[PDB]
Amino acid sequence: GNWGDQKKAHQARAGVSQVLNRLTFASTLSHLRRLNSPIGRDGKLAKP
DNA sequence: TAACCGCCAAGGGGATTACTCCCTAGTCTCCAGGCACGTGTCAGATATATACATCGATAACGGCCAGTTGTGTTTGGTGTGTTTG
Repeated sequence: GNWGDQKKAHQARAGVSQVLNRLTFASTLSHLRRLNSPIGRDGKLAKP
């Protein structure tokens, strides 16, 4: 899932590729059609 | 008493003869034997060749070591300013 080179993996993004959650058809669909913002996790701001 | 000598006798058979048969020494030819080669075969010796074995060298294979987003504070120095000596 590290969208970058192996040597500098930590410098690249994380979670870009995830394991498809095959727990129930609805979950599969939701997963295949999901988004994710690059903003840092748990940011103090609340506009985004 | 019979070996020997003497007179007597018949005729056997040894030597010779004319003549005849066919024998055998001899010749050219050509077989049987025998000792020499000729081709062939088996056995052996010398030689070339393939194969397995010991030993030596390279070097493939094993394995090690080497380098290859944000908030809230502090401190510490520079420039300006005022007063002092």
